[PDB]
Amino acid sequence: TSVKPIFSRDMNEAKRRVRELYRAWYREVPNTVHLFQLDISVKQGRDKVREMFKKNAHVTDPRVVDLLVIKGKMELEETINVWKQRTHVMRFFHETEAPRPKDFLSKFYVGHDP
Amino acid sequence: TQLITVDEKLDITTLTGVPEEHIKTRKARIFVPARNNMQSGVNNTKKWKMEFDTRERWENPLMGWASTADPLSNLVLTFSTKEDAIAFAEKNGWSYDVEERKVPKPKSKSYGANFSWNKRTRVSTK
Amino acid sequence: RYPSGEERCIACKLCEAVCPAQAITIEAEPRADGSRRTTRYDIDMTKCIYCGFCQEACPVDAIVEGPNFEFSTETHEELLYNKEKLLNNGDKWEAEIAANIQADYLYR
Amino acid sequence: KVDDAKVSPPKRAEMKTSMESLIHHFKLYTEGYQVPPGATYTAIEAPKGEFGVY
Amino acid sequence: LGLREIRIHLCQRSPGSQGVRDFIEKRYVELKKANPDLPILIRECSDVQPKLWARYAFGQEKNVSLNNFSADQVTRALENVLSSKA
Amino acid sequence: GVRTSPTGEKVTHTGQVYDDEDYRRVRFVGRQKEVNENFAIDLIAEQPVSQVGSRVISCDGGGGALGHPRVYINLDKETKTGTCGYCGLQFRQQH
Amino acid sequence: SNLIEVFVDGQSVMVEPGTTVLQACEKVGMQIPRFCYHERLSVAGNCRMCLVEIEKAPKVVAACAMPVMKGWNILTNSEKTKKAREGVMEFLLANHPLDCPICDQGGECDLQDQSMMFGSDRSRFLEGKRAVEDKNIGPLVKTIMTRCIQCTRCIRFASEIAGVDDLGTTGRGNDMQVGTYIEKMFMSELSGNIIDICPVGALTSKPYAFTARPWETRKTESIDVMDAVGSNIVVSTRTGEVMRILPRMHEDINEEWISDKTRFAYDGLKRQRLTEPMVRNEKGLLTHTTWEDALSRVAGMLQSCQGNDVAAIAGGLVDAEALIALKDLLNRVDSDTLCTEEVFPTAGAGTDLRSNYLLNTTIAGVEEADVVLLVGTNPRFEAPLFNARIRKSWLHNDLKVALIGSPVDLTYRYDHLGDSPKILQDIASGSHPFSQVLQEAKKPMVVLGSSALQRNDGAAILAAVSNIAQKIRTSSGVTGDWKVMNILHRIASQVAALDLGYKPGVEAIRKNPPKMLFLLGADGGCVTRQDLPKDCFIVYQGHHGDVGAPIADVILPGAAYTEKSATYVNTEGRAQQTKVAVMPPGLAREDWKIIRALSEIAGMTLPYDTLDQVRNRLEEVSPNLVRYDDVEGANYFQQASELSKLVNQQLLADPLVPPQLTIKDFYMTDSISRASQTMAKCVKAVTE
Amino acid sequence: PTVKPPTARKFIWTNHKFNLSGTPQQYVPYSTTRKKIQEWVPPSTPYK
Amino acid sequence: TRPTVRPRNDVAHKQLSAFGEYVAEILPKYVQQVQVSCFSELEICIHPDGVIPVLTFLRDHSNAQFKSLADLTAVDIPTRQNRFEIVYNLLSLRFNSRIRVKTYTDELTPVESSVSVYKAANWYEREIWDMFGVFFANHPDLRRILTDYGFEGHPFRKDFPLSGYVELRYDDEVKRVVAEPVELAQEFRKFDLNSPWEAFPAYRQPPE
Ligand code: SF4
Ligand code: SF4
Ligand code: SF4
Ligand code: SF4
Ligand code: FES
Ligand SMILES: [K+]
Ligand SMILES: [Zn+2]
Repeated sequence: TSVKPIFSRDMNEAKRRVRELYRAWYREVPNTVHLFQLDISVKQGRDKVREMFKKNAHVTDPRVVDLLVIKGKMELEETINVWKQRTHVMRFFHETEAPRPKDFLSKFYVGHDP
Repeated sequence: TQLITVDEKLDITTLTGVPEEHIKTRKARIFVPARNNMQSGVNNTKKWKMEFDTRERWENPLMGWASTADPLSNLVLTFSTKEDAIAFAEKNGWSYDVEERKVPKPKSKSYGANFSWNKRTRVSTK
Repeated sequence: RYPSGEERCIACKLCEAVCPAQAITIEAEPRADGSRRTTRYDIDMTKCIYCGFCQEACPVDAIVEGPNFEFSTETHEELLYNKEKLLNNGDKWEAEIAANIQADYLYR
Repeated sequence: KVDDAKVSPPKRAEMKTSMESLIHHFKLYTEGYQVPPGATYTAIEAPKGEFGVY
Repeated sequence: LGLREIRIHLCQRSPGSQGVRDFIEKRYVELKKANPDLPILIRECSDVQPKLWARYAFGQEKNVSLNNFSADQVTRALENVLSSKA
Repeated sequence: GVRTSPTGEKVTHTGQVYDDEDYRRVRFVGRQKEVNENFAIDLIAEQPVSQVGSRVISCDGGGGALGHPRVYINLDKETKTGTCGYCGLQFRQQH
Repeated sequence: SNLIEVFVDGQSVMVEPGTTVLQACEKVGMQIPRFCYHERLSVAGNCRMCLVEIEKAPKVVAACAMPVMKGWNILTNSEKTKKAREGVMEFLLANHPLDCPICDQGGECDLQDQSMMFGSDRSRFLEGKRAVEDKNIGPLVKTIMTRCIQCTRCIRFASEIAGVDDLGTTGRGNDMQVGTYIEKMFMSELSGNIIDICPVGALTSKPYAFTARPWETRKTESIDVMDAVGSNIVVSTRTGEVMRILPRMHEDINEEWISDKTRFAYDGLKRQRLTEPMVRNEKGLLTHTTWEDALSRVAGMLQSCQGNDVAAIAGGLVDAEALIALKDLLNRVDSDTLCTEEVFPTAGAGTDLRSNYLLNTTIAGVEEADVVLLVGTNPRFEAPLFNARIRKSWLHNDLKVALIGSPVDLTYRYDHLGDSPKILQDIASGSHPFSQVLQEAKKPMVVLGSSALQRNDGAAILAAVSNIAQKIRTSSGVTGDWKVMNILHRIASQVAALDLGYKPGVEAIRKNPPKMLFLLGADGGCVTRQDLPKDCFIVYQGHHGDVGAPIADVILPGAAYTEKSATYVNTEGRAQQTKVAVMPPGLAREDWKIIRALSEIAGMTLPYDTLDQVRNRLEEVSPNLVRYDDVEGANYFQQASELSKLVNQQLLADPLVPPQLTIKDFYMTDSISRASQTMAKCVKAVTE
Repeated sequence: PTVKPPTARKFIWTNHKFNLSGTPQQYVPYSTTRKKIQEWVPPSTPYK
Repeated sequence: TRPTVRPRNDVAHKQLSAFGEYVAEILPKYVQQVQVSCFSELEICIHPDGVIPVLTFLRDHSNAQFKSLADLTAVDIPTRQNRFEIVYNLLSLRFNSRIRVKTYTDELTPVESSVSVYKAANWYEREIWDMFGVFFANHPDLRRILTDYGFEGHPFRKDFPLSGYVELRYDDEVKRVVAEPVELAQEFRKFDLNSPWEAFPAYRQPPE
């Protein structure tokens, strides 16, 4: 069961890295709002950041969360410089996809999918 | 020692990039594929396969082609043993159904049985 | 077509099995006189790469790649040829396709 | 072409006459030949340099 | 309101259902002679735990565990089910 | 031999024709439906049956290498004519 | 141990005495090519492809027939073995026609595959080929005898499995033709399976002809629902359209065979379908409407009913999920009047114990029996593969078969005891010699057909057969692990309905007529509107409109067995699950989804949302409905036979006759087959 | 073609047509297959 | 076997076997398997922990001098517990030869980057991070190199489907290129082309 760690020896260093990444993203959001000329508020971007951080909140593996931190740092580097376009940044906000049916009755009405 | 102790189960569900709709609603099937009865070869029934359930395929309004919206429609995975397939299944968080391998029962062939003296296995003709 | 009016294809599906871009769609059923003939033969010209695998995998010289190249359209769906368009193209360019095949059939 | 008809397709005149030629033409233009298992790396001198296929 | 059907799930090999099986071999037929209109479905399974299901009116299903229960215990449980009707 | 549907649409040799209530006929209004007026069944029905004096016959479709693969047709039955699988030409023993 | 040592390519292996070279090479792992050999047919050895070389011996031996001895080394990859294979296949392909592009076997042809594998690369034949005159053997099997290679699997299948003895070889030399010598139709239960075991394209499937190609068809492993045998099948589809149905190899049920109805009911499965929900208008005609409107009308009718005012009749092709969903929905309004079209006698032990309505031994148990007594059944048309297993045991294990009922043709010679049911009373008393025959039998077997329980005295017949079985089992030399009492079912949705606590028979509905009725594809016509009261809200849920749909107020389109993942229990209690091959057409949905949505609309929401939760509910009702491909034993025969003696039902004097006597009545049974054109063509062929 | 004319056939067009794209005589794609599933038409008589 | 069968080179086979024994006996700590193919190619399957001490040896030893890195590759085989197979191809200009070094890793365990050995790998293994997810520890700049900027998932993994989970189209309401779930107008028709008969008896695996 002995494996090779990536960055964190246990959960504490990994969640510290998560905390630092969240601080960096929260500092970075107003700059990406200003430079990309987005039509959204800063609070909307920060709550989207919080939603994306809480999406992966069930991970209890140091290597998986280390890889998640690495990918988050990569995305932060890609959005500090303007390598993402307005489309790439705005793709986190699904503005063109209609909300799918949620309950059983509407899903029964609209198709065969479970 | 440069090694750590990890006791939790494997979970690569958050790293593969698959949306959750194609994770919590899919039902994989792990099975040895059935031999084609029109042929006689048995080389296609050697390796275990992982397949997914069939979703909706409809007809195109213009040309009548088979339009689909299922990204995993043509995903067949090959595994040497059942345990490797089941480990790949639970690694990615897919609910699975496992079918046992159906090895054919050996017979007792006899060419002399076609020419018996007091039995019913006499061939009518040849 | 054969030199009696009968179309050459007998729906063997070699061309759609050898087409690398999957541009050929074939659906067949037995017709009135019990002959193995196609019912749907669709070639997507926007999928086709124009490499001549279908014209060289055809056992009865049915599908051919004619010499015409001035057929650009103004609409996307006009480049989605069904069986009727291909048969009309064959009847339009048979007088050239037969001569080209007679010229080049000894190299195959 | 190579004279191995299980790799290269036969001549079109032989395909319409012989039986084994037609069978090999069918199985080559539907399924394709079977390559023995293994891995290789073949490199040539393309005009841009070493062009390799693994 | 009252009883509608009884379901007994048991096992054929494991000893945990053994006394339950004792019931089916000793105190069933006369029990079936006392309730001619009560469907008592007996289901055997290869590796199931002993179980007793009671269905009342309007789909009220109640569950009773019968693991390592002797003939007297499962008999008393069945009398409680029959005489409860709740 | 192309028949005309009651809506005015033409019917292909396959038999495909859009229904009266089918909306997809909006693709044909202001334009034309491309059909071929040379039906293969009617043209192959005009070919005469060839009388030959052999029990079996060999057919290649004509032209040699420009035709279909060569096949052998048995003509033992006298009630019906043996037909080529590819070309559709029919032969008959004259006896 | 009598295992002896042999060598395959220098590798040592153990074999039993009497083992062929082919089986030993298969045990090592080498598949010797073969054309005429079959593991389920007699050894013929008339193709010479399997010629393998034994070392230190100046001759090649036929591996499909040569019995091995000790010390043999088998060279499966030497030079002269390959030379023999190449010469034999050059001879085989010398006279073969150039029909590959116009052949349905192309892409799945054994001759093409081993020509690529073991054959040569060119043809030295510079002569003229032969041309065989074609034959007609029916509208199912298309015959082109120019492509036949004279492998004689036709003759062995029709002589040892189908038992027809109508196929043979006429001629001598290169002009020998495999046929029937006269205009005779090869009509049988298993007449399609020759298409499975023809290595060339000589025998093809006429409905499937010129439609698809084997390399572009997706194969989905599913379960047949056409009868109660529960045949494992493979549905080959192509872009959302079902093309063909092939057998699956299951050694316990349908080894590699299927009946003709299973193979050829798909074209009727895609005809006369229900696509949208219809409701009655102000003129009493069915007009199309939305799902919400029809479900709201049905829920509004259901809300006003309570107690005995709502009932249900189950069809013959219903899964356990839909059955348990309808049972829960009707239990929410306190209605236990759930019925099935087929009748099973409930007087006595009833459907409480699982011993008295199951084929308790196995399908394969006929391989262990020595005396089999068939009472009031025609197993050739009701369970064709069970009859095939009986014939296999009769031919190989020298089984003794006796029949009570009409003297029908079962393709083997049995002992007809007469059609009088009172003859059964003679076995339970001992005045008949067959009582002594059963007493001296070590592993006896008594099979009672489900069609004999449809009569008025089904309880009396069941009591008599149970008395016979208990007299035999407790007085003869039976071990105690053996199961004698067996019942052969004919409805796929029968055992699963009985395990869920349904009431078999519609006499409970006739006793107290309901105000609204539920039909789960019950097309038998057992209940009509004349028996029902004046204003009956009949709701039909199914896929084909045959009998119950013209009399229905609301039609709810359901899904077929190829369009949903569904649980079916065969006649021996073995649960199996089908898979989704295609999707239901139009607005048709899954049946349990319809019932659960109806409960959701009505304010009586059921506690399951996905298929797995419904399966957990199924396991709650009965566990053996979720253990797939696992036969569960059913004990306590003594208690059922003791309870059966209380009700002294009296046998009628009428003789026992089945509903199917000839080949005409087999093809059109239920709504799937009655809406088929191939079955109609088969009926038209056998009538003339 | 004045000295080497092509072989004449019955099906070859006698009137050549140029590129018809953008004209009312342009090609329009459509499916060339019949309907697969045949629906169940309800009876036109009430159950009364 | 003269005009059709490819000629066999035995001197190169013997030399490569001798050099494989040489490499295996020089480095017994990291070298696990050494094999020579039938067309005279040498494969050295090694431990991942010896990615660096092996390669520099082949870069710096006087008898190897494999100064060129031709190709760096990764192979995804899902049937193993270590599904990723990283393969280095080395070219020696001095001795005019080619060698192949293979190693294994799974999704989570990182492997040491060889940017201190060959700098071309500075891009090459970065490409692997874009398409297989194998994280290369101690890299100067590791990011995506071929896929889209907002792309999620590694496309060259075998469990990743052919078509992606998203597609791009222009929307005039938001005046932007938007990503939507994929809906193919015609499905990619999967063909079953495997022959059911055994082809090569020399590669016949023994049964279980
Ligand atoms: S020429 Fe076009 S249609 Fe023909 S095989 Fe090539 S890509 Fe396909
Ligand atoms: S066009 Fe030629 S290759 Fe294609 S299906 Fe027709 S006969 Fe076969
Ligand atoms: S049976 Fe096989 S070899 Fe013969 S024509 Fe058909 S595909 Fe070709
Ligand atoms: S028709 Fe087919 S199965 Fe019958 S003898 Fe000929 S090759 Fe064998
Ligand atoms: S398989 Fe043995 S001779 Fe045919
Ligand atoms: K066949
Ligand atoms: Zn011809």
